[PDB]
Amino acid sequence: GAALSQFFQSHGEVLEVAAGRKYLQMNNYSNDDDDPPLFAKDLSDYAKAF
Amino acid sequence: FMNIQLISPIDAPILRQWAEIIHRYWPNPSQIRYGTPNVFGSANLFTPP
Repeated sequence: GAALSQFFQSHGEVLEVAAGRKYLQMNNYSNDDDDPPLFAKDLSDYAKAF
Repeated sequence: FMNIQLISPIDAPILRQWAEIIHRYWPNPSQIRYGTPNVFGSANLFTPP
């Protein structure tokens, strides 16, 4: 019954939850050609796993 | 409301207390004798007369 919609919310036997940030970007990341790709998993929200 | 334990006391303490006070201290029904059924009879239908 705790109301906190920043992380999860229930729709009735189906919980949704905002996953995020498998990777984290540093300051010296500059999209160089030998930089490791992060697969858009450093943004605020890339998916919503239900 | 019909089962008190469903209301979580960590979320709704005042409301849990309100449900609990309703379930404890609500006034109980009772019954009282009147008239006389020996010679007047009675028009009671769903109660003993």
